[PDB]
Amino acid sequence: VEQELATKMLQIQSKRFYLDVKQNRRGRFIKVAEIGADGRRSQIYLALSTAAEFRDHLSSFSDYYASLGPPNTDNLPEDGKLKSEMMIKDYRRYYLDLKENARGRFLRVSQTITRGGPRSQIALPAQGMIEFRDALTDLLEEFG
DNA sequence: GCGGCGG
Ligand SMILES: [Cl-]
Repeated sequence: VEQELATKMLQIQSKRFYLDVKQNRRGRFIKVAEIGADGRRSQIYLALSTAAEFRDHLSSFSDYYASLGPPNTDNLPEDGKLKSEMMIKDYRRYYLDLKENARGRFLRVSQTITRGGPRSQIALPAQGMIEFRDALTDLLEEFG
C-alpha cells in the first residue's frame, strides 16, 4: 500500500534514474532507482529529512569533483574514497563515497543496517550529480 | 557505451 505522489526520470550516461516520492501508512519517502543499460535495477529508500541531507551534500561533492585533476595510478590496486560522508536515519546508515576507477569518477551511495543483512547501493556518474541534485530539489520544494 | 572490488 504505497501511493505514488510525484516522479522524476533522468538519463545519465548509460543509466536511467527514477526519483519517486511515495507514501504508505507510516509516512512519506523518496525511492531512488538506478536502471543499468542492461535493465538491472538497484534501489534505495530515503526519509524526506535524509533526502534533504543528501541534496545538501551533493553540492560539496560536485565542488570537489569539479576541482580534480587526472587520477593517478601507482602499480598497486586502489580503493580509496576521494571524499566520504555518512547519513543516519533510525537504524539505517547511508554512505556517500566519491570514487574513481578506469570508468571515471562516480558517487557511490550505499544503504546498510547490519553486516549480515539486506544491502542496497546506487552508482551515479560524477558528471550527473548536478542534474540529480536539481531534480531532488524540485521534489523537495513540493514535499515536507 | 560502458561501469563501479565480496565473503
Ligand atoms: Cl522525515
